[PDB]
Amino acid sequence: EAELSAQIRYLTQVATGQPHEGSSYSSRKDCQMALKRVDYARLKLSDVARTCEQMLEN
Amino acid sequence: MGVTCVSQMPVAEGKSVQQTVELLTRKLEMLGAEKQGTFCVDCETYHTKLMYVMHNSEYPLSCFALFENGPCLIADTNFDVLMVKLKGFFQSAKASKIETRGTRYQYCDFLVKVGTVTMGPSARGISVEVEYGPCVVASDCWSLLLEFLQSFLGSHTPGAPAVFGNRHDAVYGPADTMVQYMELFNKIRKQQQ
Amino acid sequence: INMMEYLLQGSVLDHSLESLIHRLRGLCDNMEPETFLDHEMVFLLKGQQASPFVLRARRSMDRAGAPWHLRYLGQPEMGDKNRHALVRNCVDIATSENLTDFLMEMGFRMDHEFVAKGHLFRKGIMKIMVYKIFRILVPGNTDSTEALSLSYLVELSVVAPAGQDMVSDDMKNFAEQLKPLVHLEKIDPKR
Amino acid sequence: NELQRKDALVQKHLTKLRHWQQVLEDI
Repeated sequence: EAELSAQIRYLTQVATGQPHEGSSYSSRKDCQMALKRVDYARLKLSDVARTCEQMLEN
Repeated sequence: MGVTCVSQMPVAEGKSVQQTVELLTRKLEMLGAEKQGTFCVDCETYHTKLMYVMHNSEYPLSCFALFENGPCLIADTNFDVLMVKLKGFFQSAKASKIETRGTRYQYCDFLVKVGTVTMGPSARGISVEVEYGPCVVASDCWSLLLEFLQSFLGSHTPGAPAVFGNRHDAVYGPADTMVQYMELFNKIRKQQQ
Repeated sequence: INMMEYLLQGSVLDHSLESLIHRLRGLCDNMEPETFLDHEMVFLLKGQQASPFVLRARRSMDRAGAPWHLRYLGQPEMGDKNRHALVRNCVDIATSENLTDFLMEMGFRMDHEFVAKGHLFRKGIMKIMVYKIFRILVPGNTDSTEALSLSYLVELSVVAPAGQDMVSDDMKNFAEQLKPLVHLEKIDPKR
Repeated sequence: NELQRKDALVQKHLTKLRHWQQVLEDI
């Protein structure tokens, strides 16, 4: 009973009844952009690799 | 920002103001200048020493507060409103409003402004302003300005504005043009006729 | 035109400031704090009339390349349109860095100085600012500072053109959102 | 001789290309 009563008092000092409109969306978009930029790079590199591979072989 | 020279062209012993103005503008258009708008300059005096408040159409978001030999403020447009709030310590000194009006020409990094000075309804003088663009050091380019002024004026060419007299390596700023304008306005309001 | 300023004031003890900062971060817009630091001076001009003219001049010691700021605030209005905040007439001007000399040559005399240090928040058109006031002695130097009390001061401000109803109501609602921690009231400048 | 020069240089580009491909794939 001691612990629950203390917890209720703590909630009575931290409650305000508003939705708290912070968030973390922008940095997550930026990081996703960077990952797909790296993927583009990896695709083009593989293509160059295969054309050089086929020229070296005759 | 660039070096500026302000002078007064005499009425040339006859005719009217409009004839001298149109002769000067015809010479400018013959040289190769082109129209790019218009301009206006005004000034007001305040007293309880004398204070001067000036505006310029070239700097549309500024007000200049000047003393005869003291400092100079460059504030924003709200400054005049502050004067309206005082109204008990500084009278407006009526019958001291003067304006210069005209059009501005640009010819390859030069700015030429020829204007008429009015004591309200009556015009009694002509003012000529020449400003160079790329040079910020006063008297560094004084030779180019002299050559251009001799090009479109011949005689009546001024020389060595008194503001340049601080012979240092200082950077020319837009507050000096207002000192020159205040001196010219004082001269015209003194001579009259 | 002319503008008006609506003001609400309060104070908070400095041993519970972290909770207030967390709550303000949770309630205000999604923007990081600023942590300003400003020097302030008051100039007074004593003429023939009983009430002398008063002006305030501020300067930023933290960011270089910020112009000086003048401010003039009139007497509060006794009209019964808005009755829940201080409503005053304000004029504010941005000015170059030779303001003191020109003000002295007009005829103003300096009265007192102080240094304010705190945080700043924005919510809509509402400005929250929570700061601590210092004391300047030996006026030439700005490093001889001692704290004035054991509490921080909290300001809620809204500046808007004349008219503009239903603003003090929103300010009241935002103040009541902070009731268990800070109690903000309209208070007259006299005592 | 210039044929061998071209072959060697294109081989060098391929080796470094494979190296950076695996370096970027380790992410």
